[PDB]
Amino acid sequence: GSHSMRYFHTSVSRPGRGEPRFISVGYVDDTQFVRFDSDAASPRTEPRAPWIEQEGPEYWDRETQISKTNTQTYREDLRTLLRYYNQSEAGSHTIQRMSGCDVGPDGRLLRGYNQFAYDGKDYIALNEDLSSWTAADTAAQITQRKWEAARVAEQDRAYLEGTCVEWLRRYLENGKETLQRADPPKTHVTHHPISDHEATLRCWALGFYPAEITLTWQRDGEDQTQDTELVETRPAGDRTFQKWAAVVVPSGEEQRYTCHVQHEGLPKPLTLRWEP
Amino acid sequence: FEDLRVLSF
Amino acid sequence: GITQSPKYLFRKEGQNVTLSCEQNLNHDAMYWYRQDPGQGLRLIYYSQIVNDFQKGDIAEGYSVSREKKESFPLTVTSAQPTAFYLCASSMSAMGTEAFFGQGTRLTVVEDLKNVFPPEVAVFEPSEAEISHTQKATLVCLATGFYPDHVELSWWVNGKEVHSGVCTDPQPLKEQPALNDSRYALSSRLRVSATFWQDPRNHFRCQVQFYGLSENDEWTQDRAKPVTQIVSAEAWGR
Amino acid sequence: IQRTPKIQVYSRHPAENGKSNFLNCYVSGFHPSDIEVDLLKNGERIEKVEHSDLSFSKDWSFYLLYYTEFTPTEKDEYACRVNHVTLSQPKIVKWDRDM
Amino acid sequence: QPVQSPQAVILREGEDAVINCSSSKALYSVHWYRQKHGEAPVFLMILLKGGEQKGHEKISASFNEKKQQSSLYLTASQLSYSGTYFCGTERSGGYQKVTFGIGTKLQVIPNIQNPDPAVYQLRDSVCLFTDFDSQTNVSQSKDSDVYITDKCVLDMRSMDFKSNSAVAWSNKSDFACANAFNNSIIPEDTFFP
Repeated sequence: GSHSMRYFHTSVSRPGRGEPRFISVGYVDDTQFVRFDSDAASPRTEPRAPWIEQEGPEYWDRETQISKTNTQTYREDLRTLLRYYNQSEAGSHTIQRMSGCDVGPDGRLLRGYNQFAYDGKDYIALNEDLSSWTAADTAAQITQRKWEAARVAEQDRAYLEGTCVEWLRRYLENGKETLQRADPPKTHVTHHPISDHEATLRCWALGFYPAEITLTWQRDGEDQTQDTELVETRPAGDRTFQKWAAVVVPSGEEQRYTCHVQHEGLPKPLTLRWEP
Repeated sequence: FEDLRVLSF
Repeated sequence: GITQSPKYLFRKEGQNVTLSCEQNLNHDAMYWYRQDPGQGLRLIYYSQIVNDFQKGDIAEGYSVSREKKESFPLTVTSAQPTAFYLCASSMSAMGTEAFFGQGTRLTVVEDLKNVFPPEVAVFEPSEAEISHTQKATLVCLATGFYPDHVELSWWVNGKEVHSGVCTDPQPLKEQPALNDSRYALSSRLRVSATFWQDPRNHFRCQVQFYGLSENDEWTQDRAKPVTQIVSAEAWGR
Repeated sequence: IQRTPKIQVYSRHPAENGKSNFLNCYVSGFHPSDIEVDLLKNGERIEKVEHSDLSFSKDWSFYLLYYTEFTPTEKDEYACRVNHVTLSQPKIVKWDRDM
Repeated sequence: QPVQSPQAVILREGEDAVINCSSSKALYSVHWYRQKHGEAPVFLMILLKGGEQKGHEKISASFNEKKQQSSLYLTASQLSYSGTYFCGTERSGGYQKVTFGIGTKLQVIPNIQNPDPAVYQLRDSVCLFTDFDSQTNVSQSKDSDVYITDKCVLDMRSMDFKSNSAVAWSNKSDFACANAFNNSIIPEDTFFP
């Protein structure tokens, strides 16, 4: 139904080793389409999805300049955050930015984003109203105030409401056959006895796009989520994804309950039951 | 399509 | 704010000169422009951050560097003629307001022997002007100077005047056919009949000429036309 | 703040002895980005090993996919040697077809 | 790239002038600067949206629907409004640069309440044509040795008295005070002492 466009940024300071690293990666939903790593032999905005090469030489040229500048912008920011956070030069630090927007089935803007993180923890995020800022601490408030005076939030709102919506709509259209194609999971359950009085029922889901999937193990009744173990939704390496969910069933008259799987690529939520 | 960073910290 | 250096500068043939632009407002973006009549303001080079600067549209003949956030200097090489260079600097550009520097007047002087300081003279208001209207107009003429690197200033009783002060926006070519022709400029000061007729009122008219430096090599019969202030004086009648 | 990676060793498609597949290692939830992931065949490293571009989740935690072409056999053994700031010694996760 | 509609305009004192500007590519913001030929352009106002803002009289601006076309309004035009008005255009990714076109040369002419056309001779040897109306156009100097300046408006703030003037001087012995201004469209009732 819904669609999202994201631009992930990472700036890692490596003193004692050399100049910092800047890697910017773009995604349309769960598919990568662009890449700019400043640590490449010849840094350039490179295609990553087949449905992006149709963009003219100007697209690549303008994005490369934006990224070659952003690299120097993030350099200054790594220096500024040493002063702000009362940090020394010797240390190795990390700045992360998440840009982009979520759009509904009607192609209209649902939520806008402009988040920042310093050393794993949050820094400065743009509020849903696309007018106000949320500072993680009093050092981030210095950026909040620098940005409020310079009317930064207005510039973001312009991109998130405009530019980002228009480009997401173009990307989905070029990658129609892939980005907007329903790919359901390949379901099956695996049984293994953890002991003699206990066993494991692992519910497998493989080859599915998009990433969003719900796997719930229910023992007759719904609420059995507090004792079920599930992994992170992992990528297969060919656009499609994987995920399992294992519950520790006893031994006897117990291997009789079911598992439920929800994916937008499914016409109905599937229900699995194991038997040898 | 990514735009330039609006302003530094 | 922003300090653009120098105010006035001359250049010899096939010579390279570096124009200065420094700020303390902690502004990320810095801009260099070239102003020429009819063409207007034109972007030579610009920089939105340290180490990164971008060209377009007036180049070659120009080179820049962004080693610090504070400075963005423009080096004008052997290519290009005569123009007025302006310099801007904005916090985050696009978006925010751009603040300017004083400006730089750059003239290409082929030979130093053509450089002349001004000959300054003051003309006492006519009695026929006071008898017709109770107003008296003083005239200051700067004659035979080169290049147009001057600034006229009226001084009455040691204080700098601005009310009733009137200097020509453009000087006159003494020899209209020639390019390296010397210049003429007139400024006029008008006051009431009572102020001019009083003897205790003093009328000074300064002309600050920007010429050759200490480093320059002069050979001619004339005195070195260095950076100097030549002024004419008038008293009450 | 430091976060320990969540190592996962798996294949692109289901493991069929003698038939071509890809051996993936998906490290997730780590911070900082500075990670060293090696893919092993019977306790020995592989030269021909590519990886995905550096990216993270909402919680800012990093994720990478290290992959190589392989032919699964009931005799060959596949594992993963990962090291990060959070680890005192390199952690090894064994590839298992069953679960 | 930024196109300015008047490009050059001459108006009376108090008269209402309207400067217009347009673009082809949608701009994020429009700046308005005024410059005094050999000086730094002085900042007037910035517009980010999207409609009319702000109606601050004397110097107020408008930015059309969406977008490109912005106009500057000058109501009770004063003598200080004279100069070159420049339109500064800024664009989204990655055309972030303040772009200017050929600015409009605005000239405010004084409305001479009590004109008194007269040509005086000042001590040492110089000719001063003064107190002539703004419609009087002092132009040319057909003679080589004769130097005639252009019109220059003086403002006695002390008395609220403004006046036009042109100074003439020559090395020639035939340079007469009455004959000083001929090529210039001089009035009939011109004073010669």
